[PDB]
Amino acid sequence: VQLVESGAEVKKPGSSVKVSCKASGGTFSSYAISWVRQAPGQGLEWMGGIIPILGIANYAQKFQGRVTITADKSTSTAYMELSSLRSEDTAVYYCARENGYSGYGAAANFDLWGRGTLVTVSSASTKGPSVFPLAPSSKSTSGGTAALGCLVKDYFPEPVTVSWNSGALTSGVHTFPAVLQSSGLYSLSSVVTVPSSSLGTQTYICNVNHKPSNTKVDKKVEPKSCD
Amino acid sequence: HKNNKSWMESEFRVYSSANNCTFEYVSQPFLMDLEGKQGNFKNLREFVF
Amino acid sequence: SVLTQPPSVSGAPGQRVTISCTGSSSNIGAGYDVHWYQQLPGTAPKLLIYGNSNRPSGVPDRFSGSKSGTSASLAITGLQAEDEADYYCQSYDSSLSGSVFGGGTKLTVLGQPKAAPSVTLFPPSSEELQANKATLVCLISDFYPGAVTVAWKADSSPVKAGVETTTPSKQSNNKYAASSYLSLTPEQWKSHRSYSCQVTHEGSTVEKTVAPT
Repeated sequence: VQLVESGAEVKKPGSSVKVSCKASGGTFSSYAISWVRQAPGQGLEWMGGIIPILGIANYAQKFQGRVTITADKSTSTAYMELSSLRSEDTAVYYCARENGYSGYGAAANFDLWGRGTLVTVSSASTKGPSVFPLAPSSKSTSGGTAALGCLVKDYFPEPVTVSWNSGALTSGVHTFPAVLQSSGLYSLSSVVTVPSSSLGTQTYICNVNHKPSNTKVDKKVEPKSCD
Repeated sequence: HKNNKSWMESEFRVYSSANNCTFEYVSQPFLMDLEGKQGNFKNLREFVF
Repeated sequence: SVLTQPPSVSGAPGQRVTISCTGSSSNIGAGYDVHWYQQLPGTAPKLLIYGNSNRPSGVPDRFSGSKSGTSASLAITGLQAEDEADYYCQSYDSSLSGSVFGGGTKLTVLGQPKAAPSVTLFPPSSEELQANKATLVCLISDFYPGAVTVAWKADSSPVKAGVETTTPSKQSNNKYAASSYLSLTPEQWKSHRSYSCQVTHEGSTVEKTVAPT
């Protein structure tokens, strides 16, 4: 079978995060379900494994009593709840499965895995994004091609898509990635090269869409008059 | 290093890999000087294997 | 933690590449079976081999696992175009009361040829100055590979504050592109004479300057 999880999610430093693990079909209330995490920079840790048919929690000695995993046999869905998030909790969790066997070793193996729920937490929480246009000058344009675009600043959280004329301009468009700031914020850019003959006849506009914040602010661009 | 006025060992090229072993022993710690000069010698060390 | 792994290993496309996994005498040497996984950067890891004696469905037979005493070994034959991932050790530890993973090895010699970069310096516009901030951007594009050292200067001293470098992504024409921001305030943006971003790429230093007045 296949186990599907939720998408991206951001939280607060000291809040309660609630994710789930969905199962497609059956073969879920007969085998143990664990949770394996993975963080960039270190190895893979293991919090604990939960058996759904009888309901016994089996955690490890390295993790204290701060996370609880509850499962349900009516809809075959396991829930994960964690509180008091820290700065080193920016990782991704996976919904694994245990398939025991016989032998001299008898080690827990993970044959079935999940999709992955990227849970990040930091400061500089969600606020209103600021869009700043960019105009080419007479000194920076020596040929028949000019570069211009829009700059997105003071936005949170990821991800944010950038469209040009509602998806009508596909040639020469590039989306730059984000970067961590000292205050814990991201910033990206986008620039398209267009010929200089179409600057005074066809207008350009950046459509900034943000689905977790429900802010859709469009801004037009105008060339400079002095340079 | 340019910013640090000290000789540090960075190129650790003694072997490539190792598959399986049994013997592993750590001796007592010993401090060493990494700065090399062109003067006369001041000590003498003898080793018998 | 209790399981260590080499940080990197070199190999050739067509010879045998072996890896070694060392731990303690209570998790791997006690008698427990080992499990090897593959961590591809962009998808979920799957099962490769369990118990070092059976073969799951969907895995090629080129992977060979063995347990020689207290250490486990993984040997492969032939390097294809999908071995750009990490290999880990998973073994049941009794002192930790659970399963613990290893360090992880990266399998990748290189594959990044050189090229000639091209930078573009763009000054902030008029609408950005009233926001009590100044974001001086410096776009680099059409270069290979994506390893550029970004430096800033104000014609009298290098700027060691507010410097940021993003990672480059692959374009449609097998090129890379990145951008560098500089957080300043509009109070001191007009006081200095000019601003510039200096970068290097295999000794090639391209310099571009702008003037606010």
